[PDB]
Amino acid sequence: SAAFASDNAAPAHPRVLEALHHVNQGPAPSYGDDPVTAEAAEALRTAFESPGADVLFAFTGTAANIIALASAVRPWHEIFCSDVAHVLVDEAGGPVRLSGAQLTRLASDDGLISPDELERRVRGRSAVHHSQPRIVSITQSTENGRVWSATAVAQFVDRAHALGLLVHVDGARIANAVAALSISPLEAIGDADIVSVGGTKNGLMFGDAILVRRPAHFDGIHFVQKQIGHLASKHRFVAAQFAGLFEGGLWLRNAAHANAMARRLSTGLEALGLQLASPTESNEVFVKLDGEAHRRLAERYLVHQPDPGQPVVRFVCSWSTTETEVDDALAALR
Amino acid sequence: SAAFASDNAAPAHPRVLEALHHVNQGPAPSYGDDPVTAEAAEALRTAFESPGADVLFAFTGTAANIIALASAVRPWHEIFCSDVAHVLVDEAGGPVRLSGAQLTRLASDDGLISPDELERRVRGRSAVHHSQPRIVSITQSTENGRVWSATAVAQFVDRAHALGLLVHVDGARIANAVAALSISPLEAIGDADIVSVGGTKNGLMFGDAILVRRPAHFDGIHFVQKQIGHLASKHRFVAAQFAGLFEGGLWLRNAAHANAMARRLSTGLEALGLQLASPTESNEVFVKLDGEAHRRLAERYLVHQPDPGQPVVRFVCSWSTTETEVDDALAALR
Amino acid sequence: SAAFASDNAAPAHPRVLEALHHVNQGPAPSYGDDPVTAEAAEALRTAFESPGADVLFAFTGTAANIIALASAVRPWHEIFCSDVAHVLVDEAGGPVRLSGAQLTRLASDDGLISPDELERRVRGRSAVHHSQPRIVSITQSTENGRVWSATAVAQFVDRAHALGLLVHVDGARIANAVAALSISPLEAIGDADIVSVGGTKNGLMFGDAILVRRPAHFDGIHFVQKQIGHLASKHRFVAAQFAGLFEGGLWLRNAAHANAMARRLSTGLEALGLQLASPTESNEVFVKLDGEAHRRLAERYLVHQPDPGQPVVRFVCSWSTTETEVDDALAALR
Amino acid sequence: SAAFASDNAAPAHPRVLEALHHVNQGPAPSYGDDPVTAEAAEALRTAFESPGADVLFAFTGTAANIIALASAVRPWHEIFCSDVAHVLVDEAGGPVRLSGAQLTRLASDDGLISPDELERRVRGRSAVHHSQPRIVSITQSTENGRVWSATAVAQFVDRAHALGLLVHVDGARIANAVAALSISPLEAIGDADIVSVGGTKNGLMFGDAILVRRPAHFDGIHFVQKQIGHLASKHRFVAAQFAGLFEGGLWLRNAAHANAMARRLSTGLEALGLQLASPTESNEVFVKLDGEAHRRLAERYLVHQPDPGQPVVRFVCSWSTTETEVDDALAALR
Repeated sequence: SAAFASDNAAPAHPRVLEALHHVNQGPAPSYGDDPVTAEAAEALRTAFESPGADVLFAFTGTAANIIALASAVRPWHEIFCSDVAHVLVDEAGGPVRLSGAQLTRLASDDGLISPDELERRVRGRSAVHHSQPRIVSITQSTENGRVWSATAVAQFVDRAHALGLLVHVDGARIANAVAALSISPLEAIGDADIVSVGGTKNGLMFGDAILVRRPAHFDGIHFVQKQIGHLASKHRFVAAQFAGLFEGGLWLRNAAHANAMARRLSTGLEALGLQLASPTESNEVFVKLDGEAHRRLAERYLVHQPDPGQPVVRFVCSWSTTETEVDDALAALR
Repeated sequence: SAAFASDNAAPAHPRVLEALHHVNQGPAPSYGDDPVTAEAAEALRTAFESPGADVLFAFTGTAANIIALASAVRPWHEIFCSDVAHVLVDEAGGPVRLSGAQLTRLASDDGLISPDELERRVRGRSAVHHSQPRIVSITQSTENGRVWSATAVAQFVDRAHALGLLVHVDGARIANAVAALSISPLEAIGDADIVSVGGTKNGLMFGDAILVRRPAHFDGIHFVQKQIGHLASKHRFVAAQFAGLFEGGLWLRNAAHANAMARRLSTGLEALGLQLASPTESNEVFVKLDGEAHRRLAERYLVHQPDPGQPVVRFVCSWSTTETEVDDALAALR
Repeated sequence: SAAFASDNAAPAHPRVLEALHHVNQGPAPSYGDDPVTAEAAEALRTAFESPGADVLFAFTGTAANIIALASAVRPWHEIFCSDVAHVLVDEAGGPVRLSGAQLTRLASDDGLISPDELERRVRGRSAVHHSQPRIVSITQSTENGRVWSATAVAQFVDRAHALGLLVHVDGARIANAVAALSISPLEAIGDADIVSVGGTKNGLMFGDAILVRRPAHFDGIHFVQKQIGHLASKHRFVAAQFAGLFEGGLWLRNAAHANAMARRLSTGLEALGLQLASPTESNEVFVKLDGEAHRRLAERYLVHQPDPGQPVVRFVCSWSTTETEVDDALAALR
Repeated sequence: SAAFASDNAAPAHPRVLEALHHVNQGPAPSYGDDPVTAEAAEALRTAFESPGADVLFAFTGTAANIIALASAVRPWHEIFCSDVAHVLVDEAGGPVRLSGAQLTRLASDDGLISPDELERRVRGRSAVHHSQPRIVSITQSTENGRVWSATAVAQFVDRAHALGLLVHVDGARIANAVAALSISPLEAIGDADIVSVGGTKNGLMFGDAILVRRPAHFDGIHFVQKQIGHLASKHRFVAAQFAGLFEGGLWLRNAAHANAMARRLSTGLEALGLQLASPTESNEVFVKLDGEAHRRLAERYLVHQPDPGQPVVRFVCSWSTTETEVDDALAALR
């Protein structure tokens, strides 16, 4: 079963399909010049309290990240990210291929990067022989299931800005961080210049948006989107998914349920005597499992081992995860 | 009204939305490792009588073309296309950016390229100082609304193959060519090596497939797809659309209706005394209209002028175009 | 014999070797941070009466062209050139690979492009779906041995600027144009924004400079130079070559001699009854030769056939070409 | 004074100028189709006891590295290097920009990488979502002035080969490693697949070669060289430099002298009570200096500080360094 393989193993929320049906009549001008796209863009700007932002819509989170970062840099610039960042490990090098720029990893505590580590790797890089530090990407919630605190994300973004850098937030799971912290979306991303806003993992069929809070720094981003095939002609159907998910606060209720199920699973794993590899602050559970328990669990449940050198497996819960599924996975581990 | 702006102005066929609902239950392994993807791939292999083909699915036709062409070449190779090709004029240079290779236009008659024109531009290019001819892209039906005959597409592909070149077919509107010619899909592509198979324009919500008839020549195509963000995690939803549209020949009924409405419009405007710029062989009608007549028509219908140096406007008919819409367009053109 | 293969088949001028010896003592700060580089940069600025220009030095004419054009554009821009341009046909697509941008050929008369042809191919290209016209490259003297007149080059540059475009001049053979026209270097380039200044073909050992007349439009050009390996550590030796060749106008005397030998050859060929393919306005002679005569000439002289479909061969004369070599070639053609 | 800024601050050896003069007569076929290029290539193959190798010549060491690595990979592959590698820190990201591939740093001891560290970072990287490990670059002697022992380089290359990876050696200072170890050049590179062979730093004017020991793995390398402007038309002059430097062991005498001066300087610094940051095994001396002493030395000697966060400065000795220069630097530090 793929019930815990990823939150992208989940189906789509019925309200998303309903939104697709609602816009499925009559002709519509293509490529985003339609009222549904305008409505969805305004919904995202309002949610993040960023009335001056531009909003683009891509089909995957990989695409959202590549478009944001490649529009931020020239090839002789330098991009920074954590040592567990999706852009670094799970996009087959897409960001580097499109940007032409080096992607420099930073030591992190489960994705949480110290401002001092960034400062150390940016210092003294002004010669023509050096890639030029330009933008740092962080992830919220992180790829190891942690959440940046309101204070920590504000301090990191402010410190990066003081160094003359831009900040990108990979919010493929931003809804899970917002629900976990009970703060505003804007507080959860901390004055970032650009944000990949995840939809796919939170109940869409597909779709990951780009909130460009400071458009002056990303000139040409719409051309970059076009050049990699992510400007949809039938754009009403990507936009309608976001409208349906954000209608009435549904997106944060979806993420809160995913988080609650992850908490149930994590508590159950600890009750079995197992050790968490990372604290369950979001909708992802990382647990230490020996080889045979892993292979026995794998006969019933598909789970990811993010690091081949560490006996740690990952469970991910979604908007559609049930208490019965959690308890059945735990029974499988016993 | 956008009723004739493009076939991508049309909504999605009801069977497509039904297919989305049918696969929207339970968790599913992601990134194409699911039975619906396997079913859709087999539907495409069967339609094109290509049992040895691999099948990939991208979100747009631009993406399909970029993935096919960039996977065929190294940066020092040379790609050829017609002087009206979508890859040349309407993808913001995406194919060139991703492949790293020069894209060389060939003189054509409404997209129909002579084999001799290709051969002339391929001759004598073997020195280290020259981009190395590798693949030619043709479009079926063409961007100017013409269809390559079965004989013509076979001679062109045969000439390219005799010269050692690969052939890509941009079949964004392959269903319209097949319906117009009443030949098999394989006959309509003439032994080509790779084909972008259009879905969006023929009634899907999103989705354009890549039929790789000779996989040995496109090593790494799956990495190219991943690197530009076109490997969907919830792949069951792109696949379900293709399975539904190809079930029982629906795709060709959609295209036949679009072609028939184009016939009604084309013959009707000729009856008005207006003149065609190109023969209506598919679902696109190109009509000579001066600037003032165009501005008067633009008050009721959005239509594109593909060439700013030519007083020619384009109407496109779709699976959902009605006789009432065609006749109202004729009343506006009168 | 390679006497007429190219002007880059010639040796290096004695003054160039003397200049290399002159700077070959003691340690010197690297990467251009030395007085010889400053002296050479000033010599080039003075020759082209461009006191506000920046000057870079690269190792080949291909490199000079790539650095200039790639620094001018983003990947979604569009570069224009003539249908015989070196950047198009003889750099294995280097400019396209490094810039990421489409290179669009323009019909020309032996490299001389009409302003109207540029204007036609730039019109109406403002949509997100289109590569964005940015810079046109012309060649002076052209790859077919013609010279842009002072009036023609000024008018072409003025039209390109009125269209919002930049202009690059590939002056791999700028010295020959200047000597042929008896005008100033600045008049021969017509207020262009960036110029590749040829040294190699006019008697250097290696070296081709970039005169950046409007640096604001080429931000990052020094990083582009560094990134492709064309920032010499021992920069005193590239600079010394240029200083020696330009001292006292030697560069123009070298080119005038090359042009005079080309005229001797061209008129002698016409006296033999042969027909020129292009008028000999510079140091290159293009002559029609049947297959029979060509395969003979090839046993005694290496000559280039630029177009495989046309019975045309090219002779190139250099600063070191002698009247005896010219007359012996003419005697071989009897 | 630039006496210790770098070995590329040194002038050119007299034998190099003699070689340039010797080949400077008559016309010569261009782009490497001359006997001097053949002679130089044979000299390099003989020095490295690699009769099956192909040999290319570029103008800089940055270019040599970029051409070797970019020809080894497709964009979805992964390149590895040490955390102090020139390709990583001092080429403005050129290798990444050309290859399109991620460049992954490995923890090292002054550039000496443990085989286990490579193996750890290569493990489990087979999914479509991952950059695909392909080639590791090591440097000999290293950027921190250390030499790989014969045993260590052989074990590292064998370990890499068993993992299915290629090995590139940046031998910008290979002559210094060979002289320090008193082993053969081939033993000093340990069966590597491709080697950048430094000439510039060992007394040439310009020029750094590529020894392609296994050409089957670098298909298209000559096109890559052409595309970044590093195929010299007047190729006889780069080839003549290499032939002159390698005749009769001159290159190793130059390197042995540079190493001897580095030893004099290093022993002198230790005698002053100063502390080395790295052991002086080659021609580079890395010494800890507090701010006061560094500021006084910088008024008198130009020296590099490789890490802005460490109070460590670098002296480099060359073929032309004299005992007087070393002793005066030591006296200045007093």
